[PDB]
Amino acid sequence: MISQSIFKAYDIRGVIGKTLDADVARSIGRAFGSEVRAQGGDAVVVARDGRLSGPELVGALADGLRAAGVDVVDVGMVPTPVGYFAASVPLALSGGERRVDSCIVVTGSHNPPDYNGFKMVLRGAAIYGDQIQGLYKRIVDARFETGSGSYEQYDVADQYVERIVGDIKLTRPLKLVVDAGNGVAGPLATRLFKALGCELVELFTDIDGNFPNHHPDPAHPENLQDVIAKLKATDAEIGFAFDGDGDRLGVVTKDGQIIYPDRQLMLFAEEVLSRNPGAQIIYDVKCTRNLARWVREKGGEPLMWKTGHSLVKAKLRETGAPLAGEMSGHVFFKDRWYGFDDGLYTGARLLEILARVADPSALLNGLPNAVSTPELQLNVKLIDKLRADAKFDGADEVVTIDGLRVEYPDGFGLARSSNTTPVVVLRFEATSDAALARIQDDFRRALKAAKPGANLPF
Ligand SMILES: [Zn+2]
Repeated sequence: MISQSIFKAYDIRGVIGKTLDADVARSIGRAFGSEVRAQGGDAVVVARDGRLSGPELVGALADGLRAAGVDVVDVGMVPTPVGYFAASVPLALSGGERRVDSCIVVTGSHNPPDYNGFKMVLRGAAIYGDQIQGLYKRIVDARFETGSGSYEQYDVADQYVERIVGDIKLTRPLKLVVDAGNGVAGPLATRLFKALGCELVELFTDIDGNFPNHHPDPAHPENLQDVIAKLKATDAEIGFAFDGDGDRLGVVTKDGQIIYPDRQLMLFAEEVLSRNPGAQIIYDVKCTRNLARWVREKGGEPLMWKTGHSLVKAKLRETGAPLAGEMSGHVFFKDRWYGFDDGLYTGARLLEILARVADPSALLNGLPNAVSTPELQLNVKLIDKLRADAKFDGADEVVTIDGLRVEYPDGFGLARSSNTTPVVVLRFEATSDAALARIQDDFRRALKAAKPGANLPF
């Protein structure tokens, strides 16, 4: 029997042999195919990353979709944004062109080898919260549509590469270190950047779902140590590291500096706004205080939003903005693109900009910067105690779109609830070391008042 615990806020995730197996994939396919037909759709693209359980689960998923009466277009093993891309453009199928606007990618993303999961787009929307709980409920209830959908395999890689290459022409070749952590990003990302004219020093770009080198998880700096060492030991100029399904890009300079995605977004916003005067640029409440001012000085309108990739995507579709990015490293180009997050496309857009200068590392390092703390763990209940009763000494505003973002003249504090983990997340940024300390001291005393007696992590 299916476990409700695999149905998360933004996707479905489980562990092979424990909460996830072929039967589970099939019921999820049947539930999702049923929702597609109830919205009048008749087809779904499916794709997988390079995990060992991938081929079995994507086959079971396809069986379930077809049992609901939905046709399946299988684009095989490709990065996640390539499945999004297949759900965005006309497909030159053997029975004629066809447009298919829902997809499911079977992928465990940055997680250990035995994890896997499903990322779901239903008629262009990245479904979350109640719509995902509604798939679990159809399964419990056996409330399904019935039919006999067709199945076809389709390789969408050539259309994808040609679509990017035909719009991006680098000023000069740039020599890159590309680290895929043995994840699905490696083959097509290397193909793409070679197609743009770059020479590559490859790290772990062959598929190996045992992840025998380092997990493809650029969110941990320990997984970037190979790219940093390779940049010291070769004449490559810039390092790119992908997470396991390619919807996130990590960027390292020649001198070993990680460029966090809020700084990356400044560089993209500048170039995008130069062609879109006045446009909104969306980012989440974890991003640097520096973005608001940067975006204004560059002639745009900053729009600070909630954290969560699917929430940022919904907001992009609501506003028609040309660009969004989140601290976690998903970057969404609607300008000249399709508006889904894509690590390989972001890489290409970054090379377009970096190739205009002789020293890309100086360009990246010179982006605005500040001092910060790492993330701290302490949900929901205490966040409300804080909102109603906290005397934050000297703050300019307490922002409440997502937790409490407290803004000071010289930095900011954020306390919020996660959307998987059952505890409160904190982060701090300031314009000097002493200002970082005073801000924490301020949060410290507020949390001592709100939940008096608890052991804090700072
Ligand atoms: Zn990912």
